[PDB]
Amino acid sequence: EIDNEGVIEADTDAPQEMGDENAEITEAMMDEANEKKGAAIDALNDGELQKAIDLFTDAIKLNPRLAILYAKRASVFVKLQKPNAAIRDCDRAIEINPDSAQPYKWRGKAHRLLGHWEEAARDLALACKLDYDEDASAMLREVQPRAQKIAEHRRKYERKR
Repeated sequence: EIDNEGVIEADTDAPQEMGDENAEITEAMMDEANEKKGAAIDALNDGELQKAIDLFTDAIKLNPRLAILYAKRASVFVKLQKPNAAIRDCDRAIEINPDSAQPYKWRGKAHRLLGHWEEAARDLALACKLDYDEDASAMLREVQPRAQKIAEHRRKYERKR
């Protein structure tokens, strides 16, 4: 008996626009993506989450090798209850800088939204050791016994199987 509270329906959209991972990023471009970054936060404080996503995407296309632009867009994406698109962003952030804690914080929420108990118990616990937050901790403590219970069930099964 597993408590599926807070668990929603997986987003079934086309991949959001990523960058050109292998593109030349110039001084101008680098400036031009920074101003967009600032504006996309201005929208995020103010609550216009979709204007944030467009302004993060507009930055990502000019500076596709900046891990924060992917950590922060997936910050928004979780709010719009879009975990796969979050995960998509997060996976791109780590692949750049795995030393950054945010990509594991959000990707762990994304997994929590989808009901991936274990997947979530890792990433959160990992972000808690990379850069502790009370928001990550509280989430982890919530997921823990779920992810435990599921993993304990997974054994007893795969053992017979």
